[PDB]
Amino acid sequence: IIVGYGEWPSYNRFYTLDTKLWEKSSKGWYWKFPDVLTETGVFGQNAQFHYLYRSGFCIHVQCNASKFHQGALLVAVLPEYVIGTVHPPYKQTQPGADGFELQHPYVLDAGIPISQLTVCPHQWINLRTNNCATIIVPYINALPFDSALNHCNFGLLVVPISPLDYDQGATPVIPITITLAPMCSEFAGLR
Amino acid sequence: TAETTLDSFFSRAGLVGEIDLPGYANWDIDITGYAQMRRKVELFTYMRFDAEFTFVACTPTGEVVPQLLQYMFVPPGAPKPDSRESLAWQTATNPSVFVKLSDPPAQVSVPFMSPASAYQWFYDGYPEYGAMPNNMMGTFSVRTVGTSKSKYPLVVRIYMRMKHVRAWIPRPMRNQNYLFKANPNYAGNSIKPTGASRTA
Amino acid sequence: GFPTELKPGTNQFLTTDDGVSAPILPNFHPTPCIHIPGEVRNLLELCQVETILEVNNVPTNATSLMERLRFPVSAKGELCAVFRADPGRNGPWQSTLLGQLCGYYTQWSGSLEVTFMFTGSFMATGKMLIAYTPPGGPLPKDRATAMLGTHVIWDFGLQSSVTLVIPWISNTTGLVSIWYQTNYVVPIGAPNTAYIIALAAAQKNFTMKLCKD
Amino acid sequence: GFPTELKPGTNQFLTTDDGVSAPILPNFHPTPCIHIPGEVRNLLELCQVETILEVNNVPTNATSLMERLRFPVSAKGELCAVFRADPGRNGPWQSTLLGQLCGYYTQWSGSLEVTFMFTGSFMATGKMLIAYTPPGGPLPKDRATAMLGTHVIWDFGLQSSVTLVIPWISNTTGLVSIWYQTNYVVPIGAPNTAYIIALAAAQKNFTMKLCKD
Amino acid sequence: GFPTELKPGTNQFLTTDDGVSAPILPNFHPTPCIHIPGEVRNLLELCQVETILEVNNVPTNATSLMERLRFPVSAKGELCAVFRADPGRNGPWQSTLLGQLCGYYTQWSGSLEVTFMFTGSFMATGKMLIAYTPPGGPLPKDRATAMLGTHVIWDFGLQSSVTLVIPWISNTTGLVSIWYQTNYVVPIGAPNTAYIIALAAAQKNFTMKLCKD
Repeated sequence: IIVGYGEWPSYNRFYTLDTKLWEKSSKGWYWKFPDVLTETGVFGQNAQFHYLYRSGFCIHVQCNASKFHQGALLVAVLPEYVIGTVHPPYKQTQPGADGFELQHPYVLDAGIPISQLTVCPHQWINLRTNNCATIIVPYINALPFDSALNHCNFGLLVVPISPLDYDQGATPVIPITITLAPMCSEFAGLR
Repeated sequence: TAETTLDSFFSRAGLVGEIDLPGYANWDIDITGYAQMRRKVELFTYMRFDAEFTFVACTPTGEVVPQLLQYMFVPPGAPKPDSRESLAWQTATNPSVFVKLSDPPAQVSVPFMSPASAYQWFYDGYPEYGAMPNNMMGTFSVRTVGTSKSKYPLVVRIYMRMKHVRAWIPRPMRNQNYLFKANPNYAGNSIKPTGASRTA
Repeated sequence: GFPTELKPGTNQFLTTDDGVSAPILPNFHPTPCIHIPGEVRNLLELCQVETILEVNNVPTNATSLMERLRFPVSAKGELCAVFRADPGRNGPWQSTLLGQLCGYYTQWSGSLEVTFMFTGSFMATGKMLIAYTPPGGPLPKDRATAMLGTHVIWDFGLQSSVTLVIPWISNTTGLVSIWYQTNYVVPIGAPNTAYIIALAAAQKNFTMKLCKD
Repeated sequence: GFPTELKPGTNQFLTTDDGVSAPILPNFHPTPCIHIPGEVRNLLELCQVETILEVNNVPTNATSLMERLRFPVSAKGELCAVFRADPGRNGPWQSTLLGQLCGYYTQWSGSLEVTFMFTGSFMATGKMLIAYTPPGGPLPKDRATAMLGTHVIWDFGLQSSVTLVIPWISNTTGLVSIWYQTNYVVPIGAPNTAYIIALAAAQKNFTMKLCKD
Repeated sequence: GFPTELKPGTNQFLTTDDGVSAPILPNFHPTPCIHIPGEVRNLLELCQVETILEVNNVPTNATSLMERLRFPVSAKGELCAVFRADPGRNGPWQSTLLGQLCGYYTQWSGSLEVTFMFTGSFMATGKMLIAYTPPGGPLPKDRATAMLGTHVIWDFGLQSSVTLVIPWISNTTGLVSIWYQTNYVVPIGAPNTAYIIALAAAQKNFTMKLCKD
């Protein structure tokens, strides 16, 4: 496990999002947190009927690939990941539990280099080394509580650093599974 | 190690904004006024610092004239002056400084103004997207003391130095050219590599 | 009263002077600071994080800038890639955060640490030679003289990532070259080209001086 | 003599500076202060006093300005009155001393305490629903959803005054609505209309910052 | 505030004033100093080293300036050389480091120490009289009165170097003359001319005052 910034979240089940099909032309995907869980589940039922909110997260990413596929994935959390357009639309700014595709993974839709993401809590998914990457992120904000609907704490970025390669005949799509479990969640202001 | 501390990294007062009075002007406090300092502050996500401001006023030719000036600081939430005789000038809750151009430059200190616990440079949400609401430090308004029109043209330079800098959540440094002061968008068609290239 | 005289250098404004000035709001209490996780106090902590080193900074095309993060290894005693151990000067080290922070300072000195990551099929095997030449030495003419210096023999059938530690740098610079010790051997049904990712960082003894914009 | 230099920021006049100045009458003795009863040291004491909240700020006529201090209750599941829990913004809270002192400051935060007083005949009975909706929530569509939130059921046949405590406010705001739980029942010979007086105050944890004229 | 008045002599710039001024780089750390061998703290150490005294400052020709470092002794009661014991004034003492540093000061006082070195064949023998005359005394008319004063009888068949200590000098000056006590006797096959080298220095009690460019 990677404990983000060395702090365990302080003061509740696994959620499985849609699988993402990693291909030869894939550029990357990003999910906005906790907006990814607002629309779905009992957790998202509290988010839309409460004023304030605070919670950590336990993001777990898995890739199901054989021994004849190759590639590397960089999974990293970026607190306050603001999008920079070539204003963004709503669907691009806060995509639901379906992420969005990066059009410019080099600048990461924010004018910042992909090469320097390792300064953030991250793990490498190398298909010949491991298929799992789990990151424990605490609550990060300037205030103890914040609105879950109008503000995203961080954005989980999953970018193919090296393209997926395979021989013709093998499965051309590698599913990517993300399982996130809210940890030390709090709510207030029942509306 | 003592060289690379945050205080040393963010010391060395830099020119933030120049004011021309060829009879008053408002200058909203903005650290980004220093041209090369935005890319330095964006390297973290949160900040908490106190600022020292220095006002060096002179004519466009740099010559020093015997004129009285008033710089008033309106804290966040206060209304701005709309003319040279507005009632906002005499308000006691907007601190002022009266200094002649002969005296050494005025030097005032402004503490941490944000209602939050840190200045945040990226808002991943709405209060219009990306509008960090509680990052407003205040405003500095400059006018020449007097009712009639002043006899000299003035240029006012502002130098700001942060003390007691604290930072959080480091992030990758900007590599693309900046386009707008508020949102971080770039030029997609004219996208460039981080550095130089070679042939092999 | 108390007799004093103004020494030379009064009424001057030194933009580096750290004298305490009068508060504009004496009665103001700023909001007390809370514990935000991940507080940084020294930039050396941000210099000691591994970061992608664009060794393959050949392409400049807009739709293929992403190909610079890694350099290919595919199908004997040949030269794969070569780059200088120069964090601050122009070149591949511009991409890493250490090489970007070196542009904010004038002098730096210490030990580097550059790791490589192999991104091939699990059934792919082979060996590669990573040699470092001290400052002044030219690029070796072949693997025979490349092995004589400081080097590591990296086989990626067993270990997928190796670390090469640059002994010492300061602001001629050292050279790092990578050689095909053995050809690229792969089974039937596995991709015939692979990639290597270079992650560069600084050791605990790296320091900087003379901050410069 | 003792060597000093004038640092930048001398000969300036900061209107907030608290430096001690020379007395104009050094030999004067001001008359010693006596104990006058009712000395106030902190304005929070003046903020913690209950004060009439003009919920019924509909009329503006000169001869009927006195009708704003109370709102009528007279002759089932209807809406009596609604007001925002916003001490500083324009509205009913302008009348109370807390809401007037909020205009002298920029930021405030804490818990309120709004009490109601029923001013009907002793033989008059009935029930009324006082619901508070957290910030963001809209006005309830009916008493059925008004009861689900935070509320008190106020019957004035037994108790003539009730207190509703607003949990927390800061500078969207909360809503307070009052509903007819049951109709107004009165005996023969007693007046068929009554009035309710709202007295609003601040708890012990209310504070203000950034004084502003 | 604290009452002071500017005493006369303020806002002046005295080029000899040693007042501490504001650093231009407060956050700079200069590189720590290492132990370089041969550290000098007082110039008197550099004054206490023996140094060639060009007694034979007769020639000025470009190709023969090297002949001034020594004066010849070759083939009875005659005068060899004479020079003044004046480190600072113009003359032979300009060549020594003591006599060059005396030009940077106005006043000096103490004891000198002038040694001679004979540079003849090992089989060459003879005697020479080195007499010192106190200040005021004229040059002696002959060796008979030269011996009566302070003198040493130097024979170089036994000892090849002798030291003459000047008692005391200050800024009339003393005289040092060298006489042929006996003729120059040499065997067959050895050179018939020899040379003497004068090495002059200062004792431990030499001091200087009033530094002057």
